[PDB]
Amino acid sequence: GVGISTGTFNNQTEFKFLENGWVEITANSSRLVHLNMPESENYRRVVVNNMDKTAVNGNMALDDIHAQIVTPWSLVDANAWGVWFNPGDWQLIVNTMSELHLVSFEQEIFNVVLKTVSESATQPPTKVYNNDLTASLMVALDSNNTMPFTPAAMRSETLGFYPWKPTIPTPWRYYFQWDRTLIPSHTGTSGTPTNIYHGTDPDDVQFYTIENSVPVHLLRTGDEFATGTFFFDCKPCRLTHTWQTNRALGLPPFLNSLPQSEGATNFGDIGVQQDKRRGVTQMGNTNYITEATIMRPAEVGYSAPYYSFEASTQGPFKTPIAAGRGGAQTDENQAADGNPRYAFGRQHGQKTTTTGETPERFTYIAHQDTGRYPEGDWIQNINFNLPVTNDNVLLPTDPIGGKTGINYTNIFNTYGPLTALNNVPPVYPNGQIWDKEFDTDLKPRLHVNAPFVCQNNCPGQLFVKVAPNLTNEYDPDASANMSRIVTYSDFWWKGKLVFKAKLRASHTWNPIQQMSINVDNQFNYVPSNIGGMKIVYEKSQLAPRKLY
Amino acid sequence: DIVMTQSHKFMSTSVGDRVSITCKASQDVNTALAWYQQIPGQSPKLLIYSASNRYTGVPDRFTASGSGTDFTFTISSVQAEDLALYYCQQHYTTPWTFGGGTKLEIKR
Amino acid sequence: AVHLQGTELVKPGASAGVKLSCKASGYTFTNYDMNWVRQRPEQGLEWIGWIFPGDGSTRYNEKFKGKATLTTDKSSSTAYQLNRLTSEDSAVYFCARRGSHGSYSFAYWGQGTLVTVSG
Repeated sequence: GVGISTGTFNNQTEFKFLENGWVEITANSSRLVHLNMPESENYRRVVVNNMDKTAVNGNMALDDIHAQIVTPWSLVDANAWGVWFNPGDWQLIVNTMSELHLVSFEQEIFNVVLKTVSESATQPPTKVYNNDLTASLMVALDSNNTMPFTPAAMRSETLGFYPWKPTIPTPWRYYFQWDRTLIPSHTGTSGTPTNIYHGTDPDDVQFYTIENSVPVHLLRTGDEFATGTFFFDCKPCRLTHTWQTNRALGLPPFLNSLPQSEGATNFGDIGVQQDKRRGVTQMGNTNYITEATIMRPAEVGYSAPYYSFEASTQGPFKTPIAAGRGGAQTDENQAADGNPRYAFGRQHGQKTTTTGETPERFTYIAHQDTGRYPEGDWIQNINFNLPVTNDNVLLPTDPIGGKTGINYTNIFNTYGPLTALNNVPPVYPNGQIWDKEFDTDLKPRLHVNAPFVCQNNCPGQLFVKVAPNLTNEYDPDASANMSRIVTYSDFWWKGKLVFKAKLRASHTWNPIQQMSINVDNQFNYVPSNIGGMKIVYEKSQLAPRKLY
Repeated sequence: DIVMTQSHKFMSTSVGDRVSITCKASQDVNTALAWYQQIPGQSPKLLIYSASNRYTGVPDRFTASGSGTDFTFTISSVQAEDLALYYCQQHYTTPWTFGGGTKLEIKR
Repeated sequence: AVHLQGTELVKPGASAGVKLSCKASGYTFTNYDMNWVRQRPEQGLEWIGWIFPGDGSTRYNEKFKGKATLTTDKSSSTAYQLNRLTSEDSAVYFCARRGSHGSYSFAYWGQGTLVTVSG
């Protein structure tokens, strides 16, 4: 009815310690979502096209020519870590549990309220907001996954991360097909490389409508749309990292010279010279058995061509990297490549009392030591002589192709059958929770953006829309735009994500690294005098585990 | 910031001759160099871009060459309307820096 | 038909700034950034910075950081430049646009707008 509430706000994370080792984490989350009517009730096909930044020869990577379909439907996305967990509750998954997997997911919409604004204006500019008890809210849940899957944490457009703050849904859109060609260049090319937007190939044309594919529920003011519980099937996510590269695997060499006075320059020594040692080498024709050339069971991590921009039917793109290296060789300005950089606004982690256009960024440096340091690689000849000459080694200093800023390790790939690598860690609060596996035949082993990948089916996307409140002067035969009563809707959303995590144990003598609060970050976790909140990023793989 | 040095501030020319205006850059620009002609009190006019290519409508007596640090600008038959201030600009990296300028003048 | 139109010759005092302008014509304004070039009669030409009218992406050089700020006015096809300090910088300020090629070699310039700062 009109004056009967249809739900309950619930925003508490509930740890149910079930049988030996395992916890049932039920993360409740509920928001107040503010939705106003779309600017147009049509499906446009807008082509985004810049020839001012990619037409200048030298920046091909500034290309964002695409074609898309802007829909009147909004998207209530909840696929980010901070929608569910406050920073005091990362804190208790992240240094108490060891692995973690994803169980179920629910979604509801309750206490729907639609209001119309109408200015009176004898001479104020003032507005009157009165309830519409018969206006409807159109809700469509794509439970069959017919729509294009557009995960909205890659654009930092999710529900907000604070429970006491109202949020907005995102004006859903999807990629239409286009063809284009961008021939690369630099600042000194002669002539003009081609920059043509061809059009749309009429075999890959796909125009989706929410009306023809989804059953839409029209929620009035007393109405509640609860979806089911979607049970996932994913692999478990490890909350522990690996410190071992391909140089700390196996049996160390027998130091038969041990340091007699403990200190900082008292090194132990292997008493055997390198050409007289025993062990398995894979180098075939050399008698040197050192720590670099001793045979390992596999290879940990891989090298990839960094800042390599491939091309395809519809423009250039960057090849993704799975890589992370924490502290030793990374300086503060350029840590690595392949470690993600997030940008976000005041709703999603920036301080809510900063007036500005620019977002807030961090670069997530993972704790897993599985990446590569390309300045320490070298390709040398098969003869393997004592100190190697210049025509028998390929350093990262010499030019490849004549370019002094391009060496061989910019095009180097050592993905092989012996490469072992780890999944991506969670990124609190901005990373995705779950992604959708590709509908190809040979699926990738990783997704760079989410730790959980739903193989068979993903949760259905929830689309909301304000039903058209028309005025009395309407006819569908005029080419001019439709005239509507200006309506907006404030409904309440509530999700419930269930995890299942395993409590960590103490294997080693020494204490491991734990996420804490201290003097230099005590003020990221409390408000500040105006109500300015923020959620700073936290690491997710704090504890170490042995790879071998 | 690449500094650009032109080899002469003034080059004595006869009408009908062959003049070689030279610009030398500090850092190795690949071709990446533009040539400008400015009669004084007027806006400069783009003659050469990428150190070899002629702009559309520029007459064919202006040729240019060079790659690396040494560049040259050539007028095959110097005429009355070719005696101006000749400028050298690099479109290699930001900031775009201009040359010192070289004034073609009459051999007295 | 592409044509740039600078403002008239200004006479400021040596305390404050005076805004320059350059109305573009004969082409779509948003496809090309407007570069500003200063020509002192002693120092040659000096590039100040560009401004794309596509949501205002500026760059400058380091000697013109707090010295001049570039804006544009969309839907009127004109650019601007404040020249905030204006101490000894009496020169001709040029309004340059790239051209058909793609390299940063300015094909269409303005007519020049002489600033004369003095006491």
